[PDB]
Amino acid sequence: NNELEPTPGNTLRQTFENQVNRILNDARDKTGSSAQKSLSEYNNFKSMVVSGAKGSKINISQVIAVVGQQNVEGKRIPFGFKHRTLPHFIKDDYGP
Amino acid sequence: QEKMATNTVYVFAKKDSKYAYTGECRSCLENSSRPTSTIWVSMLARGGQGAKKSAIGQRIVATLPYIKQEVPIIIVFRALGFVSDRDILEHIIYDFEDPEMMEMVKPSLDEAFVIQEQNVALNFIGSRGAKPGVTKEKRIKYAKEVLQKEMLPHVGVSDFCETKKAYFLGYMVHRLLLAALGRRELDDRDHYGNKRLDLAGPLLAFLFRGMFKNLLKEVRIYAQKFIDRGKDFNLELAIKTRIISDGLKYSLATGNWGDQKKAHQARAGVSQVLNRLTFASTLSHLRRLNSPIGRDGKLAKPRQLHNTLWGMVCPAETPEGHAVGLVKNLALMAYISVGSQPSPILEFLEEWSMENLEEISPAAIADATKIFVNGCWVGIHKDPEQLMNTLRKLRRQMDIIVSEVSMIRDIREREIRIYTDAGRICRPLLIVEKQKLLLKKRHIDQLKEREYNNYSWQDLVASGVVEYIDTLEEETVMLAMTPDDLQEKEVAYCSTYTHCEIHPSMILGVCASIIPFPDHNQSPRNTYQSAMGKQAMG
Amino acid sequence: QANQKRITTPYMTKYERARVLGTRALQIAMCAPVMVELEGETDPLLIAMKELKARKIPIIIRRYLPDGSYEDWGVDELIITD
Amino acid sequence: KSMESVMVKYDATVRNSINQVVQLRYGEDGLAGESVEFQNLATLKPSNKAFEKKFRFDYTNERALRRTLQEDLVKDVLSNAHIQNELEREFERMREDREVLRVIFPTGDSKVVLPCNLLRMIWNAQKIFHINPRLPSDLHPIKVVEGVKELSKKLVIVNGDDPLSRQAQENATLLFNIHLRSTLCSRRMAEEFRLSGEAFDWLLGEIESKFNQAIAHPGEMVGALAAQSLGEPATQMTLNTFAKNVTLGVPRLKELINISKKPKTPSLTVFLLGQSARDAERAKDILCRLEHTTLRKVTANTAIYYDPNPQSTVVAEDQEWVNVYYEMPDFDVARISPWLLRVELDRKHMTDRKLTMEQIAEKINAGFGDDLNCIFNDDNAEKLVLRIRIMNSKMDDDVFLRCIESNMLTDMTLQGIEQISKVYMHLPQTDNKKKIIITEDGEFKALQEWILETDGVSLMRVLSEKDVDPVRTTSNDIVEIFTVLGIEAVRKALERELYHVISFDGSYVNYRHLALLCDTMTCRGHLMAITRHGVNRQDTGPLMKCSFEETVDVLMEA
Amino acid sequence: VGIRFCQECNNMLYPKEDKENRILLYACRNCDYQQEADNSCIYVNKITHEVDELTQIIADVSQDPTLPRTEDHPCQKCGHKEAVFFQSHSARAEDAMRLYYVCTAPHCGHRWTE
Amino acid sequence: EAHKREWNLFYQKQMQLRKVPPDENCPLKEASSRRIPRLTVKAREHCLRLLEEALSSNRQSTRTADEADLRAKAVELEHETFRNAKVANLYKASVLKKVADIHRASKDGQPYDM
Amino acid sequence: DDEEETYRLWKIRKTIMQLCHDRGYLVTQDELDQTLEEFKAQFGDKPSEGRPRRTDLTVLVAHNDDPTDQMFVFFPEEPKVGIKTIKVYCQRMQEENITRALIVVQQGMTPSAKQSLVDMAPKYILEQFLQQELLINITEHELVPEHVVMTKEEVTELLARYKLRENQLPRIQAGDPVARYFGIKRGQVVKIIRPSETAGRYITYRLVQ
DNA sequence: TGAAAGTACTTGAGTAG
RNA sequence: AAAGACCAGGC
DNA sequence: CAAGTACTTACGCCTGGTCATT
Ligand SMILES: [Zn+2]
Ligand SMILES: [Zn+2]
Repeated sequence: NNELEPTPGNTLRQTFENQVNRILNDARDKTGSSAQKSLSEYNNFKSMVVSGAKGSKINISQVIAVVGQQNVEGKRIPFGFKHRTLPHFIKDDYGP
Repeated sequence: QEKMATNTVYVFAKKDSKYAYTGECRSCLENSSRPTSTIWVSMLARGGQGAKKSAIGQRIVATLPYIKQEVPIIIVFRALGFVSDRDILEHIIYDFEDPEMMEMVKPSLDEAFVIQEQNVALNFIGSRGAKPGVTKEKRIKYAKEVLQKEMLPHVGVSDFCETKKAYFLGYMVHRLLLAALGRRELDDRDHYGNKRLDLAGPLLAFLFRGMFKNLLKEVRIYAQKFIDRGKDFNLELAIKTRIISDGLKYSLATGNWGDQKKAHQARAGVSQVLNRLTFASTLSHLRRLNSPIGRDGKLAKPRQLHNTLWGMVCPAETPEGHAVGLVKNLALMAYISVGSQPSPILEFLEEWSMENLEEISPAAIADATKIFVNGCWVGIHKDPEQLMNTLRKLRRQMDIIVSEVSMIRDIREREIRIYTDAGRICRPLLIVEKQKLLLKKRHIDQLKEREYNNYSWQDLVASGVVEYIDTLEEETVMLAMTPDDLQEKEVAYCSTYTHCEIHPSMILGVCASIIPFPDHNQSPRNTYQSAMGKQAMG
Repeated sequence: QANQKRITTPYMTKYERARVLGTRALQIAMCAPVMVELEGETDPLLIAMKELKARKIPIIIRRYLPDGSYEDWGVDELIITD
Repeated sequence: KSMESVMVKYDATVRNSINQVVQLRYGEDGLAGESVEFQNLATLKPSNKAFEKKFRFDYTNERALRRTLQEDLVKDVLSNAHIQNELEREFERMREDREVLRVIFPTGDSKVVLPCNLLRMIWNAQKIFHINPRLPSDLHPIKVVEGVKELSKKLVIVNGDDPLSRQAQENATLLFNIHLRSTLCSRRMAEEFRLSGEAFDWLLGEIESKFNQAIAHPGEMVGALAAQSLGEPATQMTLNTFAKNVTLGVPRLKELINISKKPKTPSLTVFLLGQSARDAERAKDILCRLEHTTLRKVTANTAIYYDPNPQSTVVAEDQEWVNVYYEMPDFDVARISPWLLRVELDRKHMTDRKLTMEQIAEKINAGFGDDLNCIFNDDNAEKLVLRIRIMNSKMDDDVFLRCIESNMLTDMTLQGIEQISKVYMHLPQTDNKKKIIITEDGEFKALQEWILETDGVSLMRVLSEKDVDPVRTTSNDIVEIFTVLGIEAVRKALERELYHVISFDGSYVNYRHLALLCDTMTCRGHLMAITRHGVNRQDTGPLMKCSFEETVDVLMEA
Repeated sequence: VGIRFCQECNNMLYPKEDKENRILLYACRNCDYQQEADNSCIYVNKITHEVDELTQIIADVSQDPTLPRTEDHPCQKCGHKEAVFFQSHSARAEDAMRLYYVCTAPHCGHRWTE
Repeated sequence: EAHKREWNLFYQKQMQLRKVPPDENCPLKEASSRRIPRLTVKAREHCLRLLEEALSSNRQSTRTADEADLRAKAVELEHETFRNAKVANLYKASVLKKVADIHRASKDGQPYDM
Repeated sequence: DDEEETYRLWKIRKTIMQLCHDRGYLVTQDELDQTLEEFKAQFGDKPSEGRPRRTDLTVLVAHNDDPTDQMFVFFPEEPKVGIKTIKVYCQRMQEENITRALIVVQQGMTPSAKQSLVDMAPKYILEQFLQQELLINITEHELVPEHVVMTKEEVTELLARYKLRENQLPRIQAGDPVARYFGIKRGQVVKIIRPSETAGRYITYRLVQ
């Protein structure tokens, strides 16, 4: 509806992409925080993450909470097909 | 072996070249002769030539085959007998009521304002050839031969075909102008609808054409050296069977595709040895695709997994190392079109309305769709939706159109492309009519009794239930992943599904289908397993 | 340069220690006299390290200063890092 | 292959294969990187009052002295004025050294790499000799002062009695000496650590021993070590760098190493001096003085009309003000040229750049002389229009006006510095780009100021611009810093850029390796790329060049 | 604004001045054809290209299955509820995300932006 | 840089081929000056008359003092406009802006203060 | 406009005064710290058809050690300095028997002018400085360390202490901005004092080649 | 279909009696 | 058996 | 003195099989 002003230094489309990436990354961060805070003190994933032997917080977040945004060339999954990412989607679907 | 899809117009944009937008067409005469004789139509950047370009970037030029330097496009058009600039524009611009395209093409006309006759234009082309002729007649004859035979042979190579060549050259310039104005997306590089796979058929044909040419050359040499004496001539003695036998044998054995004497210039890595460590390895080797691009390239784009590989190439199976993304493996359902002569489709189109390019006024082409068959522009049509419905009906019932023929209706660009070319990669998708599958319970009932009922896959396809969809018809197809969740009414997302997938597990290839619960793994681990399964032992 | 005016590191570098041990070990393996008493050790490297600790190696390291002059430092003069 | 033969000679000078001095002392301090460790300066940061309270050794209290020192030492300190003068001299020296730290370390980053760990060794001295902090010590503060002086004389990197060598020594261990004076201060040793005499002597001994063990070992092939220590992090760094876009990773390392003249993102960071630093409007105004804004960035649309007579005004909505202009003694009586170029300028771009039509007219008249008419709307109207004729009274005026319009819309340079595509403007969040100052209380403080990151590089023009800080406006292209500033400036800039590309991921490469690379480039007087042109250009031998990318060519030349 | 062709050879007409009559004449260069002009505008350079996209859109895109459709926005002409919407799909889209609607049902073909 | 000099030479070569004291009582400060090229003294008189009728309208709308000191006021205003402009077109633009400002002040109803 | 030109002239004079001071020439404190308002008041303000004609801006300085050689910084009015102006400058220098001089060009010098400037190299050393290069003091930049012109006795001591041939020292091109700032010819050595995050101070020496 | 960047070289070139 | 090319693969 | 061109270089190691030429 053209209610989004273009952020200084970026065009409208890049501003929208930044907003979407911010929302999805915030969601991934909060979901991962919730998953980490829900790990039992006996958890082997948590034991290895706190030990630092092999693992990371994002690994627990992906194996429990959400895998997250998938990026190709630093942007979201590009519109390889004609205005659609896969045939199963409608054209100009920028949804997550 | 992959190759760019011939007989198509692709408008690219080089990064820093002297050309801004370049439309290239690789033209082959139904694979009957010659590898390919491409044609370029570029737009000469923004920097002017001193005193002619003073706008945003103009002066369309044409790079013809067997011409040392570039030729302005208007000269090429006039060389085909279209002297008047209105006729040339009518071939280029389809509706003069759009002043922007006219403003974009005007400086190209201003470049060729000097040349104003057919013969002088042909001389202009000829004098720039490989070796200029001493006289005017030789230059004209050579220019005509270049224009007819080698420049765009797929549209035609028989004399009077100059009007068809003019229309197709105008189509290339029109695609170029669309890209320049921005009304068309620049054709995706790695888009898989722009790629054809040469299986053993086309490759052995490519070698056999050369070896038969050689056998004929040797037999003609033998006969000529035996006819100066004038005694007699014997074919059995003159024919050297070693040519065909040893050429095919060497090309399949060593892997260097071509003549033995040209090993360095020949393609290598084709015709490998079937690795027999594991059964999965044998299957993966028999179903493998090889992008011919050099493995030393540092550009990431030709190695990335394009979206168009969905259901055609395994998203996971690719060898690690410097050959990643360039050696690919087929999905389970992928089928490569074997070829079909496009005589019935042309006959049906001519009989079922359609107006050929010769017998239509150029002003009527703006509002009509353009029917392409195997890339050659066969004509225009006024009621396109009915044509697509009828063509789909024919293909489903498999009467005039074989099941491997693809039909695409570019609605936003008023084009219809029909492909019978061998090498297209297609997958079988269930047909969705209204919001329900055509795959009713009766079909599964007859397939459960597959034995002693003579009901097979071909009966299922011939009953209009499943349909082959290639990569560039998959764009105009809205696909339901599964029926039980997408066809049914809910908070509606799409109510116009045109096909449905049998099972989304057929995207994965042969070696990646052994992975249990692959959707839970990280994808690189699936690639590592795809590599490792061929090395397993059994 | 002469014995006086030695302007270099009084400490024995790790490379100097490595090469002096190697050369002395080869000398010992080649039936050279051992300056320190040995408690039944038959490894020439071990004898060499014993001599180095006891500061009884008959070797003078010639350190070439970049101008071309050289300083000769006896092994006994330098202070072992270890 | 650039620094394979670079080593530490027996005079502790780092030299290449042709005995060319690269570093006078290896890593500027003469100590190998295996022994150094992170330590805090403990004097750089704290305020003047805190510095005094923590290091002064107030000998006048007579109450805390007995609580911190044994009975006899308190009487000695209070009675003897020589001890008092030594203590005051120590504190004044600490104050001078603190100013030296502040000039050496602006931004107040106390984390430094120094050879021997003073705090850990003082802890070990406390524990080994069973120091009881609850009880007064038995160590004369003058013993601490004299001991640190003696250790200072005993810790030598550049030896000799020569005044030149004396100054080189004082420089090579200045940072460590300030660290020793600060940590081993009399006040800190009598109040905080509370060491004893034997513990203090042992501490001096171990400081000396560890410092001597740290000194670079002559024969250490420093060049190969530095090359490998910059290549090992290069393996792990991502090839991609991804609203400013600055290239990082292997591509940025490659641009720095090969002194590329055409980096992907030639940027320029610009600091504003006066009120423009703290004001958004003035910052935007200076930015409008920097970014290049040709006529195309301001024109709405340009069209050539046929206007046979000025009174005709073929454009209907352009009569009124026109008849205000042509009711004057102008050149209309002569054959005023009929063709007109009408340029409509966009209001949004006009008010974003604080431009006015008067200034565009001035630019047109300056770039095209008085022999070209340019009469404009004088704004205050719904449409911004400028009507230009070619008054002269064959190159017919239509084609000439087309070329004139193309030239104006391409290269009229209405405003700003050319080759500066886009100038941003933002308030930094990280502390490195803020304005670090020293308060009145002597404390380091960071003031947030407007800065401008510019794509495109024109360093000299931006530095010359009014209200732009010359002491802080730097760029990131090595070649332009070399051309504008010098070879030492390019040395420091290349060190900073390499540090950025390496440490963007939190990784750490010791300063001496970066220093040796940046020196082996900027030592022969010109920016020597680490490539076949510069490794094979030097005055090395044919056999050393023949191992690096040329072989037969080098041998043929030799 | 556009291109005006000659009536005899159909080659392009270039602008010219009639000195004796002081009027804009489109003169031909392949021949001697001269025509009185009415536009009085040789050239237009719309660099801002504030082009409305509705003229480009073709109503046949209404029968594209892949495009999305809303029943919430009815057509202004025929009042038909269903409408197929899509973005610009062309140049100048890097700073434009407005939707364009084409009405469904055969023979309406109405198109509008909201 | 080559394009700059090339265009400069082209413009010079294509444009080159294309090529009184105050009477008695001119109300202008340093009227015998030529800091603004091609600014005829008659042009200065005409601009002064436009300013003077503007001042007359301002008098009719705001009741200024009289014409005797309005002469000196116009002298000062024209001299200031002269010192704030360089080329003749710029002078005309500046006087137009000033007369527009004078009209704005007259329409506001407040006296035309300094 | 024209106040921009006056700001440029004031900043050029400030930078040239700092440049003369750094070479050791006798410049007053007020010459080194003169505000823009003070400069306009002293030199008339507007340069175009005004009191400062870019002549009379020339500054004559004398070295601290010997007030005989002196140094005369010029200010040509021609954007493209030619043979005639440098010739009259050299004549003026000779009449006062002053040796070293600067020529602060506006845009550039003609190739013949440059050849003539290098022609009288041992007789009268005249240097060239673009106006743009003099709008900032490059030595005041944070990246540019402190350069000090070493005397012959100091260079002899340096090569004695480290036992170095002069060509073993690091080099610095004579056209480097800082070398041009101090007017260092081939043969001199410049001491570079820079801070280090690992030592505190590292005095390098660079030989001008 | 889908390599690319620094340094060469390789050419034509360029104010008064 | 030899070095040349190619191919596949391991880290 | 610019505009044009051509040249050289592009991770390390390791395993097997195949083939044509000798
Ligand atoms: Zn005509
Ligand atoms: Zn409708």
